[PDB]
Amino acid sequence: AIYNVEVETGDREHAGTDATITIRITGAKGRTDYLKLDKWFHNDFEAGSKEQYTVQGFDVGDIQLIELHSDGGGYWDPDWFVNRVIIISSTQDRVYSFPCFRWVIKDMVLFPGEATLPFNEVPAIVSEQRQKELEQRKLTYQWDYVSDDMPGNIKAKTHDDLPRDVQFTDEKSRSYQESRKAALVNLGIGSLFTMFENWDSYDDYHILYRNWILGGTPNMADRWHEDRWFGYQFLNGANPVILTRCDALPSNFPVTNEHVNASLDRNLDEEIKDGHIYIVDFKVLVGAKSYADIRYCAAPLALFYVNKLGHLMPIAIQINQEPGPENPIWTPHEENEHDWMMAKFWLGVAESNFHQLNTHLLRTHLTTESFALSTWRNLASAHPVFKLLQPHIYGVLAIDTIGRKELIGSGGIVDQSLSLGGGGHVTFMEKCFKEVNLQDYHLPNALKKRGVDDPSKLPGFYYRDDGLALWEAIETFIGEIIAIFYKNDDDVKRDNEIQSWIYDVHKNGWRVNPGHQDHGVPASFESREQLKEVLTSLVFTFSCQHAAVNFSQKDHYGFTPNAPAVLRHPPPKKKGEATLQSILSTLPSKSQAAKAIATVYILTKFSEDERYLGNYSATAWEDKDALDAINRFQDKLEDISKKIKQRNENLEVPYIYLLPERIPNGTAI
Ligand SMILES: [Ca+2]
Ligand SMILES: [Ca+2]
Ligand SMILES: [Ca+2]
Ligand SMILES: [Fe+2]
Repeated sequence: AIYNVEVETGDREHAGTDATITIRITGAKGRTDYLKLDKWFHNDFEAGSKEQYTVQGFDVGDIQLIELHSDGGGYWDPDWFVNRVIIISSTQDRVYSFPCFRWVIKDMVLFPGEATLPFNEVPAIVSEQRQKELEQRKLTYQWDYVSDDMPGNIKAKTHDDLPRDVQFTDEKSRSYQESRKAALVNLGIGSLFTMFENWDSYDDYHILYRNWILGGTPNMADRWHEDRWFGYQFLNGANPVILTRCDALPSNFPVTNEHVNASLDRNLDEEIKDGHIYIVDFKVLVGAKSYADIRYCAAPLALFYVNKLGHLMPIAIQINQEPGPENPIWTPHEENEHDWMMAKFWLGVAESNFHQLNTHLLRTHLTTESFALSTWRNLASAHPVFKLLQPHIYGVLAIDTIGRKELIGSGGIVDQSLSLGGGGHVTFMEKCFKEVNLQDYHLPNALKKRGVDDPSKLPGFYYRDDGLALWEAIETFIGEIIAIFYKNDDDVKRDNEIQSWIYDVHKNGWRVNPGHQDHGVPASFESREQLKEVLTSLVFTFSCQHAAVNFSQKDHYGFTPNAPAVLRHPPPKKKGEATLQSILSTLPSKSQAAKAIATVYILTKFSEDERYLGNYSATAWEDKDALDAINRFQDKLEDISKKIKQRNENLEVPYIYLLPERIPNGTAI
């Protein structure tokens, strides 16, 4: 009898309703009857309201769960986004919290505070009510596949076709669209599009980014031409992947001491084997270019060497896999300057497509999408991990939906930007995926398994430093939570839910279809340290990974000559033919280069309603310990944030892509 119901409404556009809301409290001695919550001569549940409704009914025992019920809205978006509900029984000395943060269509059952594992002590009704929702989730979130060689994704024709809980905030859409090719016009590039001519000089390209006032001028926009900075980027550029330490030269990359020598402080075979030689091998390329707009791309491999002064230097570039008089080994000593510059460019077009399609779209978006769908399908609003993932899985589902049309679809801004845009990009994506493995998403392992792990040999690798820093915090945090709710490795095995989660991804997420090699995803969890491992990788990829590989694009591609996406001619068959003209009639044309900035501009736009790593402002989480763990976590993030800046306050080109307050909680683009 007599309950105080504090009903805070989210501030999301539309978060409010004008539907007749009634609540039904249920508990020990029983349940009441839907009580109308509504202040007179007052507009209840608006914009981002927070109201205290006093109502009176049967005396439900200890309140075991509540039920909010709406009704089509009012005459003059009856979808209500409830943030939280906090009721108080005038007969119970507790303060029932009911974190929600979801849209309330017709109904919405909410369990009290503390997050629980499906097996924890739950009154009969609170389960069956939980198992209840799960049957519903596996109904409004079902798999669909585009092909046998792509991770499964959420079924939904259009963005607005998928569940409102996963849809883009009006702001995300507004930001998306405004930023869309609408923002192409504000860049002052519009004309270049209808311009299929060449450029007069490297420096000419510079225009494409003048009216892109934000973020500032691209880093490499004034050092791109320099070998030293050309190498720098393989460590701190947008593709911090690929580069692996070279223990021995690949049999088809006949680099000899008689090739490099010149660029060696301190021998070659001695250098290799002394940890001062790293290599990049784009063998995965072999796709279809073009889209007479004829495009090109290679599958080269380059050799780098760490200077007497820690600079990773480009010493050898074989444009294509099969060595030969036709695919020569280009050195930074090519007596014909242009020929070496042309080599680097080719290495560039390759990286560009490799990076955009593979290490960004597939490896951060598309693949981890599966996990996020598994999250809604298998974990319940109550499960600790659902509450842990929620703030990180947002935006993938939405942006990927949009993306399959707008991004990688035909005539999509990407499609008509890379040299694999004809559709070769779709097939190439499949190749890359047939080889993705969950063990790749583990930064520490990955880094280490590449021989890129050591500071003394490979100095100046901030992606690594900054990455590991964040990973160790993310890992730490995730850990403690698992601890809180998972008392031991048995609770893990016991958790039927987390078992279904990781399994949905195993058998339907990254399907190990024919060609594919095992995708390294478990089929169940055996320990806590393992659950921790997967979870950490997953969130680190949703946040840190994505940011360091995507948001670094304005700088990277900023001045297209620094990272060409398309090449209009075949690669040098002989040597010494490269002309400023030639290598300028090969680089992306005026409109092509315009299509780049355009794509990149849209790809790298933060919305106003963004939340970063720390932020959990709109998460369930009631348990005191968790909250602490969180703040503990946020405290480490701060440190990293400071320490990182000190680092930058001290180097020629500051690595700011992994700064906590720039790393979105998830992947929304
Ligand atoms: Ca509404
Ligand atoms: Ca209202
Ligand atoms: Ca009213
Ligand atoms: Fe993205």
